[PDB]
Amino acid sequence: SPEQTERVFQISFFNLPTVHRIRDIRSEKIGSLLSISGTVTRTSEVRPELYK
Amino acid sequence: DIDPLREELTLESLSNVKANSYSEWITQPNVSRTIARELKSFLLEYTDETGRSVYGARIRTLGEMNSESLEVNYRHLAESKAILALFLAKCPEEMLKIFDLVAMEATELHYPDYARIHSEIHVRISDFPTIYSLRELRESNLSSLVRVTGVVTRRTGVFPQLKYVKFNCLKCGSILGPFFQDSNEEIRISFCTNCKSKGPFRVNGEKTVYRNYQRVTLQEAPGTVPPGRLPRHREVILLADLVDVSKPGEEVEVTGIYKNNYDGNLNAKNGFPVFATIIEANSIKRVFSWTEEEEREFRKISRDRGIIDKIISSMAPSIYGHRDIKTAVACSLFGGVPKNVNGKHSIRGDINVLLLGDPGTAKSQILKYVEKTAHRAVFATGQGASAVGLTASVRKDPITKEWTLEGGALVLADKGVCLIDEFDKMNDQDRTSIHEAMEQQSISISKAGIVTTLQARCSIIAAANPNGGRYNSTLPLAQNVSLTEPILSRFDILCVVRDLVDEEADERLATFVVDSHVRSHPENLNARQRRLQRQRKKEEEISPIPQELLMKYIHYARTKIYPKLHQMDMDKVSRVYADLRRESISTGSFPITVRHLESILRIAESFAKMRLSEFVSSYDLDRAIKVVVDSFVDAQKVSVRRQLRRSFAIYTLGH
Amino acid sequence: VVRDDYTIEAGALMLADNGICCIDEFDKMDISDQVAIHEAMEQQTISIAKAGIHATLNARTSILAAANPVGGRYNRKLSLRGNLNMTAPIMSRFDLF
Amino acid sequence: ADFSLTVLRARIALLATAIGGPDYTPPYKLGDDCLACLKDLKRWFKLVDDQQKRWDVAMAVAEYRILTDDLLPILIDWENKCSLAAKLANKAYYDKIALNCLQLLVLMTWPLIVTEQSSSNQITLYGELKKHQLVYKKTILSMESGKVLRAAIRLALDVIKIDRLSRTPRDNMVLKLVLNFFRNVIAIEPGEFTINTKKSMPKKGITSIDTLPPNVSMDDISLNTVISSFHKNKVFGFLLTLTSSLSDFINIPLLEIMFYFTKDVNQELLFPRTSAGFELSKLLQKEHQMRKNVIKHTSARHSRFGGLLSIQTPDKTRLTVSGSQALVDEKIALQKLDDSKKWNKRIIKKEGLPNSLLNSQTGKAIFFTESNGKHFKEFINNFIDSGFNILLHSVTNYFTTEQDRMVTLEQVEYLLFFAWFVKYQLLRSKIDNSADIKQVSEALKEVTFILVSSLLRSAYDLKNWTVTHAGMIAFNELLNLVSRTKAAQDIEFIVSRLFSDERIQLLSNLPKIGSKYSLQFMKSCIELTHSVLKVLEQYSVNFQKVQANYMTEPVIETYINFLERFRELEDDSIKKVFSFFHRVFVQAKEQALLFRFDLIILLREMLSPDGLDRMSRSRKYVSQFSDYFLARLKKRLKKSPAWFVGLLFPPLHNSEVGFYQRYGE
Amino acid sequence: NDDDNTEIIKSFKNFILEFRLDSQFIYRDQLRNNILVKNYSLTVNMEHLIGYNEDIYKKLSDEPSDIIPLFETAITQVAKRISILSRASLPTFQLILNSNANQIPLRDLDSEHVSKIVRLSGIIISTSVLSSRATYLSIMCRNCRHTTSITINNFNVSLPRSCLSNCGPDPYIIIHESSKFIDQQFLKLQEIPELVPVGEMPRNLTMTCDRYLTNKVIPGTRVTIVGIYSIYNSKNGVAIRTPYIKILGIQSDVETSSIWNSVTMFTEEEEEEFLQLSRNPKLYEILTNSIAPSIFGNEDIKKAIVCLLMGGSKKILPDGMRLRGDINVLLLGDPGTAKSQLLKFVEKVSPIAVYTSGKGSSAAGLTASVQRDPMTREFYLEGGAMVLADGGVVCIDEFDKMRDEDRVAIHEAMEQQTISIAKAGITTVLNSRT
DNA sequence: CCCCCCCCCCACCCCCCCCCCCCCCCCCCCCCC
DNA sequence: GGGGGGGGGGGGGGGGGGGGGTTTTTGGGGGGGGGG
Ligand SMILES: Nc1ncnc2c1ncn2[C@@H]1O[C@H](COP(=O)(O)OP(=O)(O)NP(=O)(O)O)[C@@H](O)[C@H]1O
Ligand SMILES: Nc1ncnc2c1ncn2[C@@H]1O[C@H](COP(=O)(O)OP(=O)(O)NP(=O)(O)O)[C@@H](O)[C@H]1O
Ligand SMILES: [Mg+2]
Ligand SMILES: [Mg+2]
Ligand SMILES: [Zn+2]
Ligand SMILES: [Zn+2]
Repeated sequence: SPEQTERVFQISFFNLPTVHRIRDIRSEKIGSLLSISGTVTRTSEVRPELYK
Repeated sequence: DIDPLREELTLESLSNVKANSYSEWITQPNVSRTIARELKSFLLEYTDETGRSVYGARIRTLGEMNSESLEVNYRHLAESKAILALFLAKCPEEMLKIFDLVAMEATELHYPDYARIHSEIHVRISDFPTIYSLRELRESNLSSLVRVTGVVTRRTGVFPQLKYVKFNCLKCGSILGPFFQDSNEEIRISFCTNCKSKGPFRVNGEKTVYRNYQRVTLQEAPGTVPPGRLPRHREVILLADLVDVSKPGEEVEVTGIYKNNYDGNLNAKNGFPVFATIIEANSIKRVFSWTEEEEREFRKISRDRGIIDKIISSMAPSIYGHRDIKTAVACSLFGGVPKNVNGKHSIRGDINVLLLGDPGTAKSQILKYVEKTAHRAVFATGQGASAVGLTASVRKDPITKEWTLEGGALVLADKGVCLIDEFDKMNDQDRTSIHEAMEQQSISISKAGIVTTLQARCSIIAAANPNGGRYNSTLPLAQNVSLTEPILSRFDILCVVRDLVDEEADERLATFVVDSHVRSHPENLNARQRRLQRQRKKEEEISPIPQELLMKYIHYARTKIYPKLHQMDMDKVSRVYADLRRESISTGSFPITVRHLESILRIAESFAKMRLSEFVSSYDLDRAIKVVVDSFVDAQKVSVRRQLRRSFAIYTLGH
Repeated sequence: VVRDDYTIEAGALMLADNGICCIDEFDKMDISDQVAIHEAMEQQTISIAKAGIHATLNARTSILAAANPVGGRYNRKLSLRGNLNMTAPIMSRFDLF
Repeated sequence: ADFSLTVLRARIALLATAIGGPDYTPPYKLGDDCLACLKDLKRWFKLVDDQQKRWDVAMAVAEYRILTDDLLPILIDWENKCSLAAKLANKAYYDKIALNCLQLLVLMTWPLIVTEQSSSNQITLYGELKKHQLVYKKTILSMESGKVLRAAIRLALDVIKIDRLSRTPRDNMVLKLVLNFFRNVIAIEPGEFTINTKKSMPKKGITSIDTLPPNVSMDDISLNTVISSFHKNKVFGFLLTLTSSLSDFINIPLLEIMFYFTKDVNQELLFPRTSAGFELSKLLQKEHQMRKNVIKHTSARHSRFGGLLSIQTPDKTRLTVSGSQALVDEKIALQKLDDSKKWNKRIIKKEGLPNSLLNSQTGKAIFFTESNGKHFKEFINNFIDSGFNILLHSVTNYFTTEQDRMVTLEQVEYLLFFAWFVKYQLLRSKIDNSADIKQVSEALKEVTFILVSSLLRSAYDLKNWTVTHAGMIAFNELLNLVSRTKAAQDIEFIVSRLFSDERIQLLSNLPKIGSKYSLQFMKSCIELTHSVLKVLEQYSVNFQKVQANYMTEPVIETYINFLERFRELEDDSIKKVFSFFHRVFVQAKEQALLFRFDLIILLREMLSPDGLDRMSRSRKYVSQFSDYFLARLKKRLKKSPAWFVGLLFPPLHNSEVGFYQRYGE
Repeated sequence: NDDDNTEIIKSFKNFILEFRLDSQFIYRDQLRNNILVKNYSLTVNMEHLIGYNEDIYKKLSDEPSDIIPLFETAITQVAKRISILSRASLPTFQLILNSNANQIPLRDLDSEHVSKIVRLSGIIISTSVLSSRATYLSIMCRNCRHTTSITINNFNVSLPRSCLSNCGPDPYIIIHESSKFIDQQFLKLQEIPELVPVGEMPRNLTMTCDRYLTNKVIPGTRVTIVGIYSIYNSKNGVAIRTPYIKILGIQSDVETSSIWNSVTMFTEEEEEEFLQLSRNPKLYEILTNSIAPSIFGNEDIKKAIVCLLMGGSKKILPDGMRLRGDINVLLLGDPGTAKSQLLKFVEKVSPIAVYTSGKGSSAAGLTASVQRDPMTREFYLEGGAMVLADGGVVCIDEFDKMRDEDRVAIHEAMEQQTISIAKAGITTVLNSRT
C-alpha cells in the first residue's frame, strides 16, 4: 500500500467547572486549561497550518 | 533480463502500488513508462458503444480547431484501467504531466507536425465525479484534484508569465539550465551549479518562453452560502488556453488542483505557520452547445407547418392560457435582426415586452421562466434595481487607486435578456436609466473623467401592475399606468393581463393548476436513467417539444439565422401603421410611434427565426401584424374596443 | 448593499430563509418599504442590481404580519379591503387574513 | 555515478513486482518463479552491497517496500497454511520460499554498524538506512500481532523435531539464522544524528535529534511492543524450551538475544519497591517544593520596577546590581554578581555497539505497562530458573578460548549479560526468600572469575575504556554476589586471596583515571570502590595497606567530579559517596586531603535551598557530614592560618613541609 | 558578434542605397527630403523590404529588438553619406515602419506575440507628458574618475556594477552635460468598440513612442499601430510581467489638431476638391442631404445641424472681451422623432465629438474633474466630455434626465467657452470650445 | 401620506549581521632528569 | 615518577562583505426630514 499517514488525535475536553469571561483573562493562566465564553464577531478562512 | 531504460510492468503491478506515496510511485521510471503506455492505450482503444474511438474523434477535432486543449472525460478513465483514474485523483500534478506528453504523442501520431502548431497539449479533465464547496475545502484536499463551484468575483488582466526560464550567473560560465516556473513561487537559486556558490542572478537573454496567466477570485455563490454566514473565497489561477473563459459575475464550476505555499505575509499577520492556498485550474465550466445530430434535430423539427405554434405552446408550458404573453415572450426571446445601414444608421433588433396586469396572473413566473430559458439572462425586481446597477457604474478601484467602470445588468446581459419584475415599483430616477440601452442599445457613461460608450444589446421584458394595484377597462392605458410615453413607446409589445371571473375559464385553469401541482410533486436500465425517462414522460404531457431541445433551438436560431425581408406587403404594413397612428390619436391610448412600425418588422423576423428561415414569408408578417394590432386593440377601453377591433379586422382576420 | 468593495448585507427576510419572519406594526410600514418584499413573498427570492453587485438571493420564508386597522379601530361595517392600507398585489400574496 | 544507481533501483523495483501480490478472487499470492526471484534478490545483496560495500540495494529494497508488502505476507500466510494444517495432518515447495523469506529478513534487519573501515557510501547512507530498519521493526511486531514471529518459530521447530544427532550443518545454520532474526528484531534502535563539523555552529544549534520516519512513533519501537508481540507469539516459550534443550553451536546468538533484551532495562523497575495517581500527587508535591524555592528567587513586582542595590564591599569600593529581592539578601546579590560574568572557561570533548546502561542517562527508565512487566519478569524468572547456569557455562567454556579474537562488541555484550542477571537474581532473592542465590551459581565457578578478570585486565592494559567499564560493572556484581554468599554460608576465601596484589592495584587505579570519563564511567568506578571496600572489610592482605592505595587526590577528584552531578544523581549514590567520605575523613582521618574549595562550594550548592530535598536521607547525611567537616576545618585553621591559603590549592607534595601541612604537629 | 552586426548594417545600407521602383530611389530621396526639413527619421514600407531581400525581413521579424537598432544605424550612415561631404553632425535616425500585415485585435495579443512585430488598431484614450530617455550616457567612476560612455537603444539597460579598471561597491554616476536624451511618450490604446466581445468591458494597452512619433495623436482619435509587443518588469503574482507595445509606427484614419492649433495638413488634390466643392451652387442642399440620410424629413433640423457642425466665427476685441463662435442646438420633443439617431449621426460625422447620455453624466464627468495622482499623493485635473469635445461637438442625449446641478455645470463652458475650476488648491480656467 | 431632496458615510550612508580566517591558548603525550 | 616542551586541536576575535531602511473630491447607496 501507499503509507496511509499517522493519525493525529485531538483531545477535546469539555464540561469544565466554571466559565471565564473575556475580561477575566489574566496571564498566570497562560498554559492552563480554561473555558471561555463570548459572541463570535468575525471568523477567518479555514487554512492549512504546517504541523509536522 | 531487460534493458533498464525500457523495463515496464503489467496493469496488476500498477494496482500493486509499493512506493511510500502515490507521487513516488508515479515518478518511478518503470512505472512512469508503463503509465505512458497505459494512457496511450486508453486514448487509442477506448470507444463509444458505436465502436468509434472517442479520443480519436476528439483529437481530430482538436487539430481542426488548432486547440492546445484535449477534453478528457474522467468517467471514461474510471470505466477502463481505473487505477489510472485513482492516480489522477490522488496525484494530478505528476499524472497530468505524463498524460499531457501522452496526449501530445497521440495527436502527433494523428496529425504529424502538430508540434509546429503547438509544442504541448494539456489534457482538460472533465466529469470528475466528486464536488466541494469553497466552505468545504480542507487540509486533506491539498495537492488533490478537486471540483468546485462559485461566482467569479474579480478577474485580473491577462499577462505573460515565464514558463521555461534559463538564468545567468554573473560569475563563471553564466548560463544555467531551464527551470520550469510554477503558479506559486519564484525560482530560487540557492547556489550556481557551475561554480557551486551563491551569487546574483538574472533571467537569461538567449532564450526564454512565456505562457498566458490570469488570476480569478472565486467566491461562494450568494444562494449557496447559508444565510448569516459570510461568503468564502479562493484565488483561482488560469494558464495558457484558460484565460478569459469567464467574466465577472458569472457562476462557474472549476476543476483544478488545490495547492498551497509558504507566504510570509500570512504567517506575519496571523502568527502561525499557516500557508496561502489556490486552485490551479485545469477546466472551467459556465449547456447551450449542440452535436451534429442535435443540429439535424433542429433542422428536422423546423420543417413542421405548426412549428411557430408548437414553440409558442412550449413557452412556459406549466402556465395555463396567456397565449398572447407566450407569443410576446417567444418573439422577444428569438428577437429580430439588428441592422446597420452602410454603417451610417444602426437599428435595434431586440424586441421589448411589457407584461402589465392584475395580481396573481403568472407575470413574475413568466419572467422567471425566461431567466431559465435564455442563453444570457439577468433578473432584477423593482426597488432592487438602481440606475447605475442597471446600466453601468464607476468605482474607485481598490488595488489600482483609479476610476474604472463596472457593467450593470444591461452590460451583463448584452446579447441576451434583462428581466425587470415589478417594474412599476422602481423609483423613476432608476427607471429612466433604461432609455439609452433600451433603444440605442448602448450605455454612455461620462463620470470621474471616464468617457466611453458600452454595448447593451438587450431585449428587456418587464412586468408591472396598473395604478392602484388592478386594471380598469373603463380607463385608457395612460390612465391605467403611471409610465410616460417615451418609456411606453420603447416597450414595443404590450400585453395587458386582466384577472376576470369567468366560470368555465376558471374551471379549466383550476383543473390545470391542480394537475400541475400533482404533476410537480417530488415523489411523482438504471434508476437515474429511469427517473430521467419519467421526467420526459411527465414533460411531454404539456410541452410539444422538449425544453432541453427548446433552449438549444433558441440559441441556434439566435446565432445562425438572420431573416431577410422580401416580397414585402409594403402597402399592407403602411396601411396598418397609418390606421394605428390615426386611431392612436385618442389621448390616453398606447402611443403608436415609428419604433412600433419597426417593431412589426422585428416581430416578423423573429417568427421567420422560429422557422430557421432566412426569408420572412407572408405568414410571418401576417402573424406579426396580428400580434401588434391585437396588442394595440387590447389596450383600449371597452367604450371603443369593439368598434376599433371591427375596423382593424380587415388587416388581421384575413389571416 | 454595503462596502465590506461592494457586497450584500442580509436583511430580515434573508435571515428567515427556510423559516418564519414576523413583522409587527406592518401597516405603519411605508409603501416604499412594503413593495420591496413582493418578490420574497411569492417568488421566494430577492433579486438585486446595484453598485456593480448583481445577485438573486433565497428568501424561502413564511411571513407573519400583525397589521393594525387604519385608525386603530376595526370598522366592522367596511370590507377587509377598506380596513387596511394594503391593496390587491400584497393581499393576494397572503394565504389568509 | 548515479546512472548506476537509477539502473539499480529500476532493477529492484521490477524484482519487487516479480515477488507476488494480492489476488482479488484479499489474500496474498506468490509470483511465478517466486523462489528464483527471492534467490536473485539475495544475490543482489551479496553481489552488490556486500562485495562492493555499498548498501544501495538495502536502500532500494526499502524504497520499493518488498519486506512490508511481500515477505511478511508470504511468511504469515505460510504460517497460516502450516498452523491450520497442523490440526488436520505443495507444502514441500512453499517451505523453501518461507525459508528464503526469513533469510531475506535476516539480511534486511542485519544490525548496521559504521566505522572508519566503512565505505564513503556506507557512512553517507547510514542515517537514512537506519530509519527503514525501524519501519521494519514496527511492521514485524505489529502485523497480525506479529504472526511472522510464529512463522519463525515454526521454521525452527522443523529442525528441533529431528534429533541432536539428526541435525545437519544446514539445519544447525537454520536454527542459528532464526536466532539472528529474533536478535535483529530486538536490536533495531533509532540512529544518532551524525552532524558534519567542518563548518562552525550557527547562532542556534541543532533543532532536534529525532530520527524516526513519519509513520513511526517511539512507542511502536518501545519494549512494550516487543514483549507484547513476543508473548502473543510465545517467543518466550520458544526461547525457554530451547535453553532447556541445551545438552552448543547456537550458544553465542542465544546469549546475544538475552543481552539485547537486558541491555537498557533497570532491574528495580520490575519490582514495586489509585497508586499511580497517588504517586503522581507525590511528584506534584516534589516539584511544588521547587516552586516555593524559585518564588523566593523571583521579583515581587514587575521586571521594569528596577530598584538598584549597591554592595559596598568590606573595602572602600562599590558594586551595583538590579536584583529587587537581592536588596534584602546579600547571598542573592553575591551569586548574581557571580552569574553576571560573560566569561566561561573553555571545555573539552569526550561506533560499533548499541546504547545501553553503559552509556544512557543515569535515570533513563523503561516504562513498562503492567502486563508487559509481568510477562517480561516471569520470562526472565523462568530463564534464571532454567537457562542461566548452563548458558553461562556454555559461552564461558567457549570464551576462555579465543580471547585474542573476541571482538569488542562480543566482549562488552558478554560482560553486561553476566552482570545484569547476577544483579537481578540478587534483587529478586532479597525480595523473595523463595528465590535462590545458587540459581546463578555458575557466576562463582572460578573459570568465570578468571575470564572476567582476564577481560578487565586486558581491556585496561589495552586502554579499551568500553570493555574496561563493562568489566568494572561485572566486577561490581561479582563482588556483590560474593558478599551475599559470604553471608549465606569456601570460594569467598579463594577469590579473597586471588584478588590480592595486582588486582588490588588495578582496581585502585580505575578511579584514578575515571575522572576523565563520562558520568556512568565514574559511577561504575564509585560503585566498584564501595563494593570492594565493603568486601575487604567483611574479610577483615592488611586493610590499611589496601585502602591507602585508594585514598589519594586523583581518586578524590573522581569522587568530587561525580558528586558535581548531585541534582541528577540518585539519593543512594550520594549516600555511597558520603559513606566513602565518612570512612576517609572521619575514620581514616586523612582530613587534610578534603580541605579544598571545590568541595566547599559543592557542599553549599547542595545544602542551599536550591539543592537537595529537605526530607532526603542523603540531605541528612550531607548535613551530618558538613557539621563535623566545618568543625574540623575550623580547628585546622585556628591551628594554621597558612591553611587559609592552602585551602585554595592542591596540598604540598614536597613532604618536608607536606607532613606539617597534613598534620600540623 | 559585431562582425555579423556589421554585415546586417551593410545589408540595410544596401537596401537604402539600392532600392528603386520606376526609376526613383525612394528611400534615398525620402531620407534626403527628411534631412532638409530636419526630421531625422525614415518611414520604411515593409512590403518594399520583403520585396528587396526577404532574408532581411526574416532577420528583422525573427528578432526586431536587436535588428531595428542596426537598421537605424544603417540609416545614420547613409544620411551622412548623402548629406555631408566625405573629407572636406546628425542624431541616430528613428526607423518608422509602414505595414499591411494582418492585424491582431488588442484582446488576442498574448504570450506568443512577445518580441514579435505586431499590427493592431484602437482608440487612444490618454496621452502622457514627454518624459526624457537617454540615447547616450556619459559615465564616470565616483572614485577614480575612469570615464566612459554607454550608447542605449530603447527596445530592452543599466549602469555597470563595478569599475572597468579599489572604487567602492556601486561606483558609476552620469554626466548630464555630455549625455544625450530623447522624448518618450506613453499612450493608452483601448480596443475598437465594435470589436469588444459580448458582455466584456473594453480592454486597453499601455504603449510608448519616442522621437518623431511623440505628440502625433491625441485622445479620442481612432488609430492603427505597428509595434513590438513587449514586456516590462513592474515594481508590483509570481514571474508575471506587464505587457506593452513599443510603437514603431502610427497611422491615424485622419490627422486632426494633434499638436496643431493654427497649423494644418491638407493635400493639394483634396484642397482643390474642397475648393470646387465650395463653389457648387447646390452646396447647402447637398450637405443637408448628407446629414442622417436614412432619417426622413426633419429638414430644418438637418439644416441647423449643418450650421452647428460648421459654427460661426470666434472673435476677440480690443475691449479684451471674447465673442462665442460655436453654436448650441436643443432638440426637444416627442418620442421616436429620431432625436437620438440625429445625435448619433452628428457624433459620427464631426471631426471631434463626444456622445453622452444625461443620466449617464455628472457635473465633473462633463466639464472637468479633480483627481489625486496615487504615488505622487497629489491632486491633478482630468478632462471631462467638454474638454475631450474641445474644438468640436458634445452630443448630450437624454438631456432632460440630467440632474439639475449636473445640468447647471454646463453653463459657463456652454457660453464663455471656459471651465473655471477652483478645487483642492487648483485654480484654472480651462478652455472648452464646444 | 407620498415623493423628492439632501444629508451622511464610506472608499547613499550607516548598523546589524554573518561568515571566514588566523592566531593563540590549552591540553595531552613523550622524553629527560 | 614528575615536570617540561612540543605539537595539534579548538575556540574566539577581528575584519570584511552585504543588505536593508490625511484631506479632498466624486460617486453611490441608504436614511431622514419637509412640503404639497
Ligand atoms: N395561468 C396560470 N397557470 C398557472 N399558475 C398560475 C397562473 N396564473 C397564476 N398562477 C400562479 O400564481 C402564482 C403567482 O404568480 P406570479 O407570477 O407572482 O403572478 P404575477 O402576475 O406576477 N402577480 P403580481 O406579482 O402580484 O403582479 C404562481 O405560483 C403561479 O403558479
Ligand atoms: N423620421 C424617421 N426616419 C427613419 N427612422 C425613424 C424616424 N423617426 C424615428 N425613426 C426610427 O425610430 C427610432 C427613433 O429613435 P430615437 O432616435 O431614440 O428617437 P428619439 O427622438 O430620440 N425618441 P426619444 O429618445 O424617446 O426621445 C429609430 O429606431 C429610428 O430608426
Ligand atoms: Mg409579479
Ligand atoms: Mg432617443
Ligand atoms: Zn556561477
Ligand atoms: Zn573606478
